[PDB]
Amino acid sequence: GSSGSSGMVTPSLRLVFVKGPREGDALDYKPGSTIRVGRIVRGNEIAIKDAGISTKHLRIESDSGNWVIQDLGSSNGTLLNSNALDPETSVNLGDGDVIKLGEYTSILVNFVSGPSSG
Repeated sequence: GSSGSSGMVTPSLRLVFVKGPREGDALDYKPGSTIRVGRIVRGNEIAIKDAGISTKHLRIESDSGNWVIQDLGSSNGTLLNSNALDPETSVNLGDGDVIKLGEYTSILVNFVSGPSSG
């Protein structure tokens, strides 16, 4: 069964589409949930039809109690705020991190901690 409360220290990953074809969209996921961002929905948490994005562009994952991004050697390269990510390198996501992938697709990283305010 198991039915309690439990206190999470990992903030939810909220990908806000600041730019791209989805510009104006936003998603939310739980901590420890890999978010494979690609072009085709097929086997992917998020799919963007910006062309610049490939089926298996990159994948998003967490590390224990943090968020990290990894560029699956995409055909172009991923940008973070103002730095090109690497395939053989993993960076830790933050609060207000802009992910510029594809051609003109930007994703904002927002850490949602707690129930929707209101």
